[PDB]
Formats: sequence, C-alpha cells, structure tokens
Amino acid sequence: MFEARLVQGSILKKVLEALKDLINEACWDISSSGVNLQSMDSSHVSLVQLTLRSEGFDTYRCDRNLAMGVNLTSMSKILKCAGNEDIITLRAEDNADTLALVFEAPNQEKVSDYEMKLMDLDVEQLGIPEQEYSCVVKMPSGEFARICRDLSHIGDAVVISCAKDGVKFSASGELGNGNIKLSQTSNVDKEEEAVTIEMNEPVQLTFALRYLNFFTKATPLSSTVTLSMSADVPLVVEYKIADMGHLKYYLAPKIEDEEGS
Amino acid sequence: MFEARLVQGSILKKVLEALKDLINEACWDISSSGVNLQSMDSSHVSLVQLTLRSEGFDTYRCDRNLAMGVNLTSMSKILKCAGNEDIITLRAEDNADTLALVFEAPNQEKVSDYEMKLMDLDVEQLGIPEQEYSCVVKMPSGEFARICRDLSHIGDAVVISCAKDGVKFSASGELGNGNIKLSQTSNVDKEEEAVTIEMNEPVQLTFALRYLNFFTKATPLSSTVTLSMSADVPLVVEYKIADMGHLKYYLAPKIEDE
Amino acid sequence: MFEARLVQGSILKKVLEALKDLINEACWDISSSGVNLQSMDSSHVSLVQLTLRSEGFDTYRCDRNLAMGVNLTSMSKILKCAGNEDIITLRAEDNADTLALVFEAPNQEKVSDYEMKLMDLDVEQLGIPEQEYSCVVKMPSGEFARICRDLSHIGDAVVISCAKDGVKFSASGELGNGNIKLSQTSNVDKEEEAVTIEMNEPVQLTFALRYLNFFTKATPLSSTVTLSMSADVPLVVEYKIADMGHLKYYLAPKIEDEE
Amino acid sequence: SSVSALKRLERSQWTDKMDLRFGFERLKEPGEKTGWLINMHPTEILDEDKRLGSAVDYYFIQDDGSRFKVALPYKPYFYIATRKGCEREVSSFLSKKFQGKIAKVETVPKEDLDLPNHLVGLKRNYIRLSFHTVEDLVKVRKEISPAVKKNREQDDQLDNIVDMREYDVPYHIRLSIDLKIHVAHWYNVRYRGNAFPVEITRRDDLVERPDPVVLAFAIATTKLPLKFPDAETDQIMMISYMIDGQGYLITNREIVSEDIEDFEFTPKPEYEGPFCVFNEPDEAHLIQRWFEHVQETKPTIMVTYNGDFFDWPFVEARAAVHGLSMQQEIGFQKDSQGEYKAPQCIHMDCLRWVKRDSYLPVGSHNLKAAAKAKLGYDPVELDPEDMCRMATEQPQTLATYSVSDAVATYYLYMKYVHPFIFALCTIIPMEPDEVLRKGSGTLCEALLMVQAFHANIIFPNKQEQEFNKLTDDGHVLDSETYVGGHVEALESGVFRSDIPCRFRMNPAAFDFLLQRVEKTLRHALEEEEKVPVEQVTNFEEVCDEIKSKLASLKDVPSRIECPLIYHLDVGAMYPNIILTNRLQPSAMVDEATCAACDFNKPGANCQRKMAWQWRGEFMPASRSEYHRIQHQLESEKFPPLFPEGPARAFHELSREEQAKYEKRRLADYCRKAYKKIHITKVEERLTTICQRENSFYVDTVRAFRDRRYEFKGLHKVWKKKLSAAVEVGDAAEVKRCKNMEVLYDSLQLAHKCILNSFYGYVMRKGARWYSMEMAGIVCFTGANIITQARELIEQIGRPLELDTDGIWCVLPNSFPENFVFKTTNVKKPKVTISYPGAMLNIMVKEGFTNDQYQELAEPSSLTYVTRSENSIFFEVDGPYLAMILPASKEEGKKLKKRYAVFNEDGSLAELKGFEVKRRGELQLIKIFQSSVFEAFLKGSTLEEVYGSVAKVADYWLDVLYSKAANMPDSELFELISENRSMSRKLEDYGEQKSTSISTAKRLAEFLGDQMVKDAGLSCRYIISRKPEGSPVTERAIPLAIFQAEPTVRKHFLRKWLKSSSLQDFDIRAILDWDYYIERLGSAIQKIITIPAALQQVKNPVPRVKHPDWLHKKLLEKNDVYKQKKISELFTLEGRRQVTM
DNA sequence: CCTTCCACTTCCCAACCCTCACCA
DNA sequence: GAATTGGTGAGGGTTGGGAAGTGGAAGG
Ligand SMILES: Nc1ncnc2c1ncn2[C@H]1CC[C@@H](COP(=O)(O)OP(=O)(O)OP(=O)(O)O)O1
Ligand code: SF4
Repeated sequence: MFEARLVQGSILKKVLEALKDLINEACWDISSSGVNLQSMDSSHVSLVQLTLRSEGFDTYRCDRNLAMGVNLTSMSKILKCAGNEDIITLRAEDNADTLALVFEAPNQEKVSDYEMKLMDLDVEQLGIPEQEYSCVVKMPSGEFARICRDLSHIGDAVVISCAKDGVKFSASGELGNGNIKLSQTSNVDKEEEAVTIEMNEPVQLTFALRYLNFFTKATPLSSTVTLSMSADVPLVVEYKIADMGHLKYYLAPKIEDEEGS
Repeated sequence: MFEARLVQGSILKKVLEALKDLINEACWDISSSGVNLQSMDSSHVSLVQLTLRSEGFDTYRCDRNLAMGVNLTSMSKILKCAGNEDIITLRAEDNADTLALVFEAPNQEKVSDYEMKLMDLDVEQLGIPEQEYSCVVKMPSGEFARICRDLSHIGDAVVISCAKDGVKFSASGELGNGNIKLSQTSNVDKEEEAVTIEMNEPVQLTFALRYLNFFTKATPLSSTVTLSMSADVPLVVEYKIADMGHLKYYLAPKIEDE
Repeated sequence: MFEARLVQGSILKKVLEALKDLINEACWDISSSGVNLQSMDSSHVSLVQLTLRSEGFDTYRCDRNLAMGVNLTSMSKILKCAGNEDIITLRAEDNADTLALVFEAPNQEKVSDYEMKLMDLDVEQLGIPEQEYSCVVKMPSGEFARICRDLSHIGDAVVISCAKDGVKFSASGELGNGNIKLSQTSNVDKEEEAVTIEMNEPVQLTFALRYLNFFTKATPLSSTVTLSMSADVPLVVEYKIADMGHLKYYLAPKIEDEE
Repeated sequence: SSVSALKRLERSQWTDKMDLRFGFERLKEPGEKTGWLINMHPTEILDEDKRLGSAVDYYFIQDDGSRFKVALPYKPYFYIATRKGCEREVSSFLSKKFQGKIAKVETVPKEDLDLPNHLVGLKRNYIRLSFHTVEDLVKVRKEISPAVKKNREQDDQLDNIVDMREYDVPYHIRLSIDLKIHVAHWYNVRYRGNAFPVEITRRDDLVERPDPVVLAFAIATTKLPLKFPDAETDQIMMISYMIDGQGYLITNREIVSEDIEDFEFTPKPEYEGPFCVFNEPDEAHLIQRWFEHVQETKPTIMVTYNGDFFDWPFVEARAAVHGLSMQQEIGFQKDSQGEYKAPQCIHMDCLRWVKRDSYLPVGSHNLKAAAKAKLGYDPVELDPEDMCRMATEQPQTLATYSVSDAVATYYLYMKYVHPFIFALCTIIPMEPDEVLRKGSGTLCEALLMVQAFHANIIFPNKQEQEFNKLTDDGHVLDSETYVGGHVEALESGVFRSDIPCRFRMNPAAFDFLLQRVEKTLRHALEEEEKVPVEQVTNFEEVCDEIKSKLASLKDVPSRIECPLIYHLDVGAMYPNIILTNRLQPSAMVDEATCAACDFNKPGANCQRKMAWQWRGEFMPASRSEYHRIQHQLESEKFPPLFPEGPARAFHELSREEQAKYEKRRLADYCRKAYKKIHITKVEERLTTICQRENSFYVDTVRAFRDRRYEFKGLHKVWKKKLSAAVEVGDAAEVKRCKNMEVLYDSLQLAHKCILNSFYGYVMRKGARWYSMEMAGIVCFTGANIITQARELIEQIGRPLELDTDGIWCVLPNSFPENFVFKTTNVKKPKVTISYPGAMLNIMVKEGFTNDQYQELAEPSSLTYVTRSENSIFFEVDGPYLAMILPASKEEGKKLKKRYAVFNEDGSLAELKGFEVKRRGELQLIKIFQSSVFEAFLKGSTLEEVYGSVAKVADYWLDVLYSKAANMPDSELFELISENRSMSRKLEDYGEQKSTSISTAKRLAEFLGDQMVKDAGLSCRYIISRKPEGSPVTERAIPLAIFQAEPTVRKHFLRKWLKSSSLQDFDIRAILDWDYYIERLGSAIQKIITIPAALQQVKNPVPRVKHPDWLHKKLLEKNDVYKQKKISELFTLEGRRQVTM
C-alpha cells in the first residue's frame, strides 16, 4: 500500500489546479521517501517536475516503491469537493487499480470518500544537467504573474534580458511595443516582498508566452518564485512549498539560424 | 378587488425565482385565507405546492375567490426591478386582465408601478394527499446545496439511505463512486447549524439528482430545509418562510428495473 | 514635444472603458488648454464630447497644438496593464509615428513602458450647441443606471416626465407597462443621495433605451449624473471628472409624431 | 343500390359517346383486323345475362388514321391463405356466405419466397377468390381484412383464414401482367361474335410505329398588377397551339387591341413552326371556336406544360362563366388527385418528365430553361407584369411570345419525350398517363411484378410501418440508417498540365507494377476487350517500352513533371455490384432459416457473408422510464377531433397520435434529466446472402442493364459515324448522326435513372420486397473499392478528389498512358488500351471478384454449377487540361463536392456544386464565380495565375466599396436580390424564424393572404441596415415595396425601419453594403486566397485578410527564432510505459 | 480597520438545429 | 391512397460553460 495525509488540501488543490491545464495525463513515482512526478507536454516544448517530500505530509507510509498513471482532469474533478479547511487522506494498494481519497471535516461532522480510477501511460524521461545558472532572480510571485499576463496581451513572445543593473522583459506586436523593468530592491522589509538578482554574467533569451501563462498558475503556492537561466539553454522556474518540496517548470528557448548557418 | 401589501417584499422575488426554472406558468389562486398554488412540471415527475397566508401580509383584502394565469418568466423580470428593501403591493380586479404591482422604498423617495398582462390558464388539480412520512429530516440549506452540487459532477442519480445513525448520500458514475455521511450530531449551538433526523424504519431510495439542482435554488428562502422519505412515495422538500407560509416540492423516485 | 503626467490611472482607464462601446478610432486634439475630443458614434445616433483640462495633470508640456489619430481598442488593451494607483505619463515627439505610455508603481519599484502606432485620422464636426434648458435634473448615478436597466428589461424605450413634485419614467412593451417616480428630496444631507430638479417648464420626451444603456457605462466615473433636457432639442447626459474635465453625450428624441 | 348501378351505366354510356364523338368506333361486327394499341381503361360491361361485369377497353389506331375500341371482360381476383387442410371448408363457407357476391373460388399451389426449405421445390396451396365486379371485391375485403388480425396476435371457418394477398393490386394492371397485353405494339384482333372472348395477339415484324395526331396548347391571360391572376376576374387574351407541325392562334378582341395575322416562326431550321391565326370577337366565341376546332381535329395525345396548375383551372372557369361545360364538350375533368384527364385521349405534362427524368437542376426546371438546355436556342421573354400593357400597345409581340411558347412545348415533347415514354411503356403494363405520372419506385415495382408473376411467385403484402421500436438495450430509437457514400478532399488549389509540379513516390510500388505488366495486360485484353491474347500480333513489343518506362521511374521517384489529369471511375457501379455479388432483397437470411434449409450441408459454398455499417440515433431515456411514461398515460385525456366534440381519452387515440405524444413527452423528460437529447451510435454488422435463392430480381436488373447498354452501344456506333462524318465534313450525315447521338444519349440517361431506382427502391416505405441490409452492403462494398484505389494512386501519385464512383487524380508525365495492340482479325485490327485502367482493374479482379456464383443446372436435378463473375470495371476520361478546387475557411477542413475541370479543347468541361448552379443564390456570387473559373485558364505560372485571378475579384470588391456608384439605377434591384423560394404554406412552419418566412409575413402584411394562400410561394428580398442591432432576419425587405405606390412605400418602410427620420427612402441608403461585402469576402476567400496560402504563394489579394489563425501560422513560418524541442537540449534517459 | 475568499452576474465563443438544393 | 436512398454546403438562430470583475462577510 501507499497511504498519506495532509494538513490542508489547499496545497494539493493548488497543485492539481496548476498541473491540470498544462499536462493532460501523467504518472507519479511513489516511495517511502516521498512522491515525485516528471512529465512533458505532448508538444514536447516544455517540461514539469514535482517533488513532495514524505516529511512534509502529516502522516506518511509506503509499503513498496510503485508508480501509477492518472488522468489529471479526472482527479481534479473530485478534489473540487474538498473544502479549504478539510483534512485529506490518500490510499492505494499494490494491485494498483484505484486511488482512494477521503476528506474529513476539522470537526469530524462529516466524511467524504471517493475512488478515482487509474490509467496506462507511456513517457520519455529526460535527464537534468544540474548545472549552475549564469543568472538567477527571485521575485514576488504575483508580480511575475501579472508581468506575464500583461506582456501576453502585448505579444506572442517575451524577450528576457538579465544584467547587473536589473532585469527587463520586452515584447512587440503589430500594435507596437512593451517593456517592463525591475531592479534590486534596496530597502527590504522582508525577502518575501523583495526582488533579488544574482549573476555570473548577463544573459539574453526569448520564450513563447503561452507556456509562461500556464506556469504562473502556481502563484497561490508561494509568495515568491525563482527563475534560473544560462545562455542558449532551457529556462527553469521554480515554486517551493516549505513543507512539501518543489515544483519546477522547464522551457527550451528559441534560437537563431545563424548558429547553424 | 384583490389587494395585498407585504413588508418583507424580497420574499416574492425569492419564492418566484425558486420556480422560474421549474415551472414556466401557472394559474395563481387567491382567496380570503391567502394566495395559493398547486402545479406540476411538464415532465410530470414532480409537484409544487405554494401558500402564503393572508395573516402574514401588512394588508389584505379579498372579496371573491380569484384565479389568474401568469407566466413566471414575466413576473421574474418585473421583480428584478424591486430591491430587497422595498415593500410590495399587489392588486387585481375580477373585471380586468392585468395585474398591478407597486414598489415602495423605505426612504420614501422612490416608488414604482408595474402592470403585466394576465393569461388564460386552467388546470385540473389534485390536493396532495395526507402522508405519514416514515422518515423526516431537517438540515441547514447550504449543506444540502453543496451535497447535491458536488455529487452532480460524479453522476446523475443519487442513492440516499437512512438509518438509526443518520443519513448517507451515495453516487456512482464513469469517474467512480463516492459517499457522504451525516450522522445525528450530539449537540448544537443553534438550529441553523444543526441536523435532526427521525426514522421509523430504515429506507433507501434512488432520486434523479439533476432535478434537485432546481429545488436547491430555494436556498435563500430559509436557513434550514425539511425533507421527508417513505417507500414508494414522493420525497418531500419543504421550505417555510418564517411563520407566514410554505413552499414544498414533491418528487417521485426513479422506478428501478427490478 | 508633448508629454503629460498624472498620479491617477483610474480616470484614464475608465474613460477608455466608457468610449470602447461607442467609438473605435478617434482623433484627439491637444493644446495648452488640455486634451479634447468630440466624435459621432459609429451608428451616428449620438455624439460624444469629452475634455480634460491641462490643470488636472501633475505636469504638462505642449510646445504646439496638434491632433493625433489613435485606435481605441488598442489603447484600451494597453491601458489595462496599469494598476489603478500607478503613475501615468504620456509622451510623443513632434514627428513621432508613435505614442509612448509609461506606468510606474507608486514605490518606483517597477517601471512599464509601451508604444502604440499612430494613424492618420480627420473628422468633420460642428461647434457643439448649448442652451438654457427647460429641465435640469441631478441624480445619484447608480440609481439612474439601475432604473434605466430595469426599464430596458420591460421595453425598448423610456419616456421621461418632469414636474415640480418629482421626476417620472414610463415604458411599455410586450411585457406590459411600467411607471416609476423619484420624489424631490425633503432635505439634502449630502448630494450622494440627493435628487434635485430645476424646472423652467414641464417636459415629456422619449428616447431609445439602448443608447442610454450605453451612456450609463461611465457610471464608475462619478457618483452623480446630470440630465439636461428641453423639447425639440437634443437631450444631453453629463458626467464630470474631478474638476479638470467633463464627458457628455448628445441624443435626439424619438419623435412621437410618427405615431 | 340499383340507382348507383344505373349511374355507373350512365357514366359508362357518357364516356362511350364521348370517345365515339372523337371517332373511336367500338368493334361491333365479327371479323379480324390489325392495329396498334395506344391506350386503355377499365370499364364494366353487360354480359349475355345483362349482368354488369368488369372489362378493359383497349384503344387501337392504324396507319390510315382509322381508330377503334375493343372491350375484353376479365374477372378481378386475389388470394387467401388457410390453415392446414381447411381450404375446402373455408371455400364452402365463403361460397354459401357470399353467393352471388363472388364469381369463383379455387385452390392453386404457389411458391412463396418466405417458405422454409423452399429450394427443395416446396409450395403451398393458396385459394383464389374471383368476383364479377370490383365493388364486390372491395366489399368482401372490407368484411374479411379486420377479422384476420386476431390470428396474427394470438399466434367459424373465417378463423381459419390466416392471411390474404394481392387484394390491393390495381385491377387493370392485373390484365396486362397476366395476359401479356402491352402498349405500343401491333396486334391482330379477331372477334368471333358475342358468344366468345376476343382474341388479341402481337405481331412482332411491324417494327415501325404509326403516328398518332398530337396537339399541344398554351394560353395567356390578364391579371392584376404586381399580383397573381384570378380566374373569376381575369380573362384569356390568346390561346396558342400546334397539331402535327401546324400552328394556330386564337385572340380575343374584347382585350387584344388589334387583329393578329398569320406568321411563321423558326429558331432553328428543324423547327418549321408555321402558325395560322384566327381572330374571334369575344371570350365565349374564342372558347367555342377552340372547342369546335379540337372536336374537328380530334387529337389522341394532348400536351401542356404545368397545365394542371394554371391553364386548366383558368379555362374551365372562363368556359363555365359562359356556360360552356368543358367536361361535356371536350371530356376533361379534374381527377380526385387534381389532375385533368380525359376518356378519349392521353394527357402528357412535359414538366413531370423534366422534373423526374431530365437530370437538370431545379434552377432549370422552368420551361424557358429546359428549352434552352435541351433545344439549344434562346426562347423569347415577356415581363409578366407588362403583358397587360403589351396586349393593349403591341398585340403582335404578345402573339409572338405565345407562339414561341407553343413551339417550344411541342418540339420539346416531340424530340425527348415521345420516343422515351412509349419505349418504356413497351415493358411496363401501365398507360402512358401513369408511366409518366407515377413515381419511379412504383414503375420498378411493376417491372418486378411482371417477372414475379411469370415466375409464378405470390407477392408479399406491402411492408407495414413501425413506430418507436427499441434498441435491444432498451433505448428508444429515433432514427435508423446505413452509412452512405464515402467522400474525401485530399488536396487544394490548382493543377495544370501546362506547368511544372512536384511529385514524390515509393519505388517499391513501381517495382511491384513492373513485376506484373504482362499479367495485367493479358487480363485487360482478354476479359475486358474480349480479344484473345493469341490473336494479337505485337504483344511482346509494347511490353518492353512499358517495362523500361517503369524502370526509368523506379530509378528516380522524386521529381518535377507535368501532371496528367485523369478521372478513373467505375461504370454503372451499383447495378454492377448488385450483379457481381448477386444481391437480392429476398436473399438475406438469418442463421435459423439456413438451419431450416436442406442445402445447409457442411462445406456447402452457398453462404456468402458481407459487412456493412449501421447507424442509429436513440434518446437516452431508460426502457423503465418509458414504461413509467406509458403507465402515466394510462389516464391522460386529449382534445377532440373537432371543436364540437367531447375530449378523447388517450386509449381512444390512434397509434399514429399516441406514438407522437409519447415521443414528445419523453423528449421533454430527456431534455430535463439527461442533457444530451439524442445519442448517435455507429456499429458494424455482418449479414449472410444466400446464393441459391431464385434470381428473378437480379435477372430483371440484368435485362434492364443490357437494354441501357443497347442504347449505349448504338450511341457508340453512331458516335463512330459522327466522328467520321465530322472528320470528312459531311454536313447532312453529321446532322443526322448528331440527332441519333442526342436521342440515344438522352435515352441512356433516362434509363440510368430508372436502372438506379432498383437500388433505392429496396428502402422505400411499404415496398413489397423491402430490406435495409442490401442497401448498406452495396454502399460499403463501394467504399472499399474506392479506398483501395486511393491507396494505390497515393503510392504512385496524388489523388485530388473522391466520390462514390471514382477518383480524380494527377499522374506523372512518364506514366505508360495509352497503347495500340494490333490484330490479324480485320473485325478488330486495332485494340486501344489505357494502362491506368488495367492497373486499377486488376485489384478488383484479385480481391473483389466473386468466386461463389451459383446457377441451377437442371430444375429436376436440384443440382447447380459454381461459377465466378465480375462486371466492375474502371474506365478513364480525359486527360484534362486544368483542375481547380476550393478550400475551407476553417482550419483543418476541406470543401468536398465543389470543383471545376476543363477539357483539353480549352473550354469548360465540368463545374460542380458552385453557387452558379444553385437556384437563386445571390447573383453577384454567380457572376464572380463564373468569371474567375474562366480566368484560371490565363497565365503560365502560379505567380501569374493567382496575380491574374485576383484581378477579377478585385474589380467586384471595388464595385462594392464604390457602392456601385456607376452601376445603372435598375441593375442593383436584380444584382443584389436574393430569390430564396419557399416550399410549404406559411402556416405550416409554425414559429420557426428564417429570412424566407420573415419576408413572406412581411409581404402578407402588405398584400394579404391572397399570396400566402397556397404552397410554393416565391420571395425576393434585400437585407437592410437601419434597424441597427436587430438580428439579421428582422431587416429583410421584399423587393415588391420598390414598385408599390409611393405613399404606401413611405408607410411600410417607415414602419419597418422604425424611422420617419430616414430622409431618403433610397435602396442605396437602405442597403447593408458591409453585409454584402462580407458575403463576397467569403466567396473570394474560399477560392482565391486560402487556396493560395496553401500553395506556398503569398496572399494575392491585399483587400481581404486571411483568418487570424492562418495569419499567425503563416507569420510564425516567417521568422528566424525557431522553436526548439526540449528533446534537443536535454538527454533522453529512456522510454517508460506504465501498467495498472 | 484592512485584505482575501466566496458568491453572483455579465460577456464571449463553440456547438447544434432548421431550411433548401446538389452530388452521388 | 401514394411514397427510391445518404452525404454535404451555406446561412441564421439558440443554448452551455468558462473567464472576468465587483461587492459583502470573515479573519487577524
Ligand atoms: N438517382 C440515384 N439514386 C440512388 N443512388 C444513385 C442515384 N444516382 C447515383 N446513385 C449512386 C449509386 C450509383 C452511383 C453513381 O454511379 P452510377 O451507377 O449512377 O453511374 P455514373 O458514373 O453516374 O454513370 P455511368 O458510368 O453508369 O454511365 O451513385
Ligand atoms: S444460404 Fe444455403 S443454407 Fe442458407 S438458406 Fe440459402 S441455400 Fe439454405
């Protein structure tokens, strides 16, 4: 069996509500050490990884390491039944036919239970370079979310420039041009309300905003987001949960013909 | 001439819209003892019973039994125009084809005066017979609304079971079954937070959940709702508007193949 | 060069939110006195008039009076970027093909900077008529809007009656007919509930509810609305912006003589 | 009772005097004569006991112009079936019960297709009942036919009656089925005197026909302005007609301002059209003169166009107003069906041919269009409103018009109709009145009945309709159907042999074809050509050039070539598939009926299994919910049949009512409880066809097919004569042979229609041999062959369009194309074969061709031969010069069934589905499409082709953007008109909203129900702007208002535009120019711009944007920052797949 | 006393149903 | 009584669900 409980379903709800829109079906790898997910678009442009440490759960067990496939919209239906303060319990058995879910009210006035149905899936697995990145920026999550939405209205793609002075996002469409600029927060009340840039050397990149708009859906998981970039290689953006672990989105930039030419 | 005046004028807005989707049109019945209706939806699964006692009105005059065909969509669009704070007056004549409505604001600045055309309706009607409902329940309205809404995503028919411990809702469908349990709670601070269950003998039955998402639209009528069960008998949902009246929905169970 | 700076986004946002239904592309005119615009709506049923005086901006540079063609839906889809608190600045060079728009967080933690293509527009126009009026009515905007929407539910058009005791509306249609009166207030405590009427002569007039129900879109722009009315001359509906400016709509009465 | 018999005698006498007045002497004296059978009717006659009995009056004509009648008595009969051994008791009971009501009863053994094990030779004893007259048959059947229901429902001698057959077949059609009497043949007739039946017998050798005197007529009338005429108030101006090449006119000087004078009209040298003229002083004199002239000339064929609709209701009224009974003077009376028919002569309406048999679109079902299409000349027009002035100001032009209508009517009857109708009547028992008027299904039922009687097989009763049957799972079925023809549109844009085009190819396909060249050509020569491979001389020579050209392809698959446009389709496809598999409506069998059959022996090859796709839609309701609804209907009550009546309880209603009430009541519940109102399910099934069952149907199809091939063979022979005479330049021979070509082509098209009717007949409601499976199995077998031909052609080349019959394709220039094989035999010294044909054909040889054909060797042996057969053969058109296809405005979709093709001769060869052909679609669309198709021929490069084609459309956009400022003031009222027609009475649509209904109500508000009153109303409108934001259907303005009185126009437009403030009520202000601009924008986009961007050229038209989806995809192609996949940056650790 | 979450209403696009006429 | 079939395009109107924005109530 696998068996776990969580202090607040809000975390798992915001997780599923951020995954559901991008990756349609995916499979979890499950162990005594925790739960992991890695999966890629059917577009193959972008990639998702999630780590939920066992130590973040309220109570956790796994009898043997397993994996299982789930259609995420089908699961995301049932968790819509869980209330914001509800306490949630998950179970499975090594025959791996079904996922059992139970929700308890804080006052135990009520019990809700469901039996979600598993599916068969194929996936191709990608290694991560684990390099360090020539620039990293850490930022209020809602401010990046709005930056993405606003520029998505300006055009189809963002240009990102990171420099020692700060960071700039730019785009254009047949209407014209748009720029948004941030620079180091000199006076900080708390790091959760500050922007910080650290760098080896400046970088310039371009990305298709349609994916960023789906990445920002994780905003309610944290007050802040991290973005890590190095020239001519994928941008990584990360949200982390103090208990559970981390959610990472990976996107491959656009590149010019002149390199091949 | 029929005329009456209602101080809590929002009730007419609420109780009308709690039918706007369930029945298109009906012949409202008026007498010295109040305003009344029985009606059936064209699907003939369900019956509606409505009564507001004249004793509850701020003013009431009625000099003969009066019947008036109204399509509820029209009055619904009229009652959109009244605020929840306004006082409502209704007037009708036995020698005219229009219903008059007057709205009065408590500031005395604002008044309104709506006239709508009656329609020519008649219907053959049975009084719902007296029933000894073997099980009766009271619940807070929002909880039952959430139960039916949430189960509606899993499926389209609900099995409800009652027992000495309380009640269970259960559903099945292509995405898999689920259940909700409400046991008889031990003690409560207020009735608006409380569940109460009475059961002479255990019963479980199947009901078409796609209909209950209509009845739940009555929720703003009352903080609590009364329900009743018995074998091979329509289930009751009952709302009561303070002490001044009632609205009840009667719905047949799904006739199983066996 | 031209530029101007303003601490409020809200006014410039909600002006666009009001215009976007009536007009698609417009030529602004620009002067030491401020920004002006008048323009017939696309259906030519009604005429919009607007101005913001230069005194309303934080600072204002206009080396020469000029006019500029712009697309309303694009400028709206740009201005949706700004937060309501954000400081706005607008600028253009004397030969730019482009208008540049800058929005700043009050803390200056963030800058945003956008550009829109100009276009070559000119429009043929009258010096707007104004008169003394048979009736003038002051109302809380939200109540006038709600009344207009409720009458639009029952019917196509509203007929207005003004008198010493109060202002009355009526409408009729396939649902029946409906009648409403607002009394003059017995003693105004403050204007935010005050209904008051200036009465030179009683008037009754009829108008189509579609266009009033478009004029009402400016309701967030000010808590009070004013109606200016006389027979055989356009109704004007007027909203006022801070002290700095005004927005008005001109509409002709739906002639009853046809019946 | 007796008074009714005397009234029937009175009308029988009246008709006998009426035709005797027209010269049809009855044969009174014993003797023998010969004559040609032109017509018949059933009528009663008195025997030697002076008992009334039923008979048929045959009508004969002779080459000398003599005519006569013969009456032959024949007893009507039908069959009853009886329970085992009851037949003597049942016949004794019936014969005593109905003594004097029935003529004879007898026992007859007949074979019945439904009998178990019947191919052993089994048959069952039906009892025939026969009667002295049909009125006793009708009475006795109305006595019996209710009584047999209980036997059906449960499982006095009457209880033993199990079933009854043929009790509803027409009486007269019995005689011509039974005694082989058929129309348009020469017969001897021998009358012995009244003691004996007449002898009638065919003589075959008099192949030439006589020439019956034919009259055709038409009329012109007064009418009210802007509105329909009425027969009470209006009066005939002129009546024009022709008899056997001589024309005549009568005119009324009460109305026609001057005398007409005789004149001659000849559009083409063949139509000599000499018209005589008579001037008559008054309408009554006009009518009496016409009646006398007809009674003088006494035609036997009388011809009109649409004459039951307008002409007869007019002339009958105008005659009766002056007391002239047309019914008594001529004989014409309106039948119960509303069709004017006569006792002495045949009535033929040309429109009822054009509609059924011409293969013309409804766009050309008007007399003027059918004349233009078939006769090859332009008729003359008068404006229907101006005839009122024309009769006053210029009588001769109105006469000329009416004569032109007469000439067109007569010659159109003569050329096409006259050969065809009687030729078909040689093989259908029916009169020329029924064979023209009856539906194409009933004809085929008669042709089947002939054979089924000759086979001595009793008919089944008509199929009885079913309502709300259930799926096995219980869901109530709304609809059942089979999946039809298969259609695909693989490509888009332009193709021309004149320009370079790129191909890519699979070399294994060339290697496969090259490895079989001889095996293909041998079959192509021997089976299709029927020239033995031993008689060809140089067979080895051409095979080497074929093999070497295939090798030259194999070495280089990818190439640029010129394309060869070829169409490659099956001839007579569904007949041929029926014959090849030997499908018959009776021959589908379940397993249990095979298990009942003694030929069900292990290994017997008689069972053929085939597959088809069923489709059906059912409501979501449960079986138990439907039973709940029925249980609730146990006490419902419903309105009376009529306002006076008491209300009817639900159990009183008919099944037809009850089923509709249930269907509505359940549909409402479904809308409430299960949001999807209907569920659509497709399912494949397989069905066994028996191969030993009687062949009568398939042999019928074989004979009819071979007749159509007779006409096509004569067409080919005369095509040879024509092409020779044209090459030599023999004008007289060309003229004659071209007439024979037209005659045989139109005959073979008509036979095409009737032959094809044999397929769809099997689905007709009520058909005697009805079965759905044989209608599906053909469609699926036709979808396979074309799909496999798409596989093969896609390997060699690029298919461009499909339908049910055959592929349109481009092939590479190097392909083998055509060869001539020479021969010793001087009868066929050159055989020409096209390789693409045999290339396709061999796959049909290998896979499809039947290998389970069986035929009875000897009826007494009960033994059968086994044989193989195929008749499905591909044949080849072209090659063609150019092809164009449109493409869809939505992404991922392609427009099927819309395309244009051009002959190498450089002129329009085909133009299918486009709005030019549709009836009354917006005229501007027609003119634009017409011009652009011809424009595609111009230029020589895609840049040139699209740059030129754009210039045609851009002119029309410039027109719309200019508000047609230069266009003549009257022209817009035509160019901008829609003419959308409406089928039903405006009552019947109920509430449903559409622009036709909207503008018909808008006219009814102007001119009242006098227009609305009857079906088939026509509308013409423009869509206006000024009631802004009102939905589209509420801005419709009928054109009529622009000709109404100004003070009424300025009333109705003021109402409809809700505006007196519209200062000028001018169409140019009123038009919604931008709506018409969007209509044209769509019509240009689907042809000239989206089919451009798919051919990698830029958008050729600046004024029209692409759809934004295409703008985005095209611009994304056009920038340097390519989107990488993540697979290019991160290392792939492996593939993993998860099991539950 | 201020900010966030829940509930309600408005707005926009895709899909489905009606007609008539043509392609097989 | 009298009655061939199924697939598709174009136009116009109706119906459902999801996304966005605002106001009210609860939590700290
Ligand atoms: N009127 C009709 N009714 C039913 N199905 C019909 C039909 N017309 C066509 N079909 C269906 C079934 C047949 C198919 C079209 O093939 P054909 O046998 O009509 O032959 P074609 O190529 O037109 O002419 P040919 O080569 O014989 O001279 O479409
Ligand atoms: S298919 Fe063969 S077994 Fe079946 S009924 Fe025909 S002959 Fe008998």
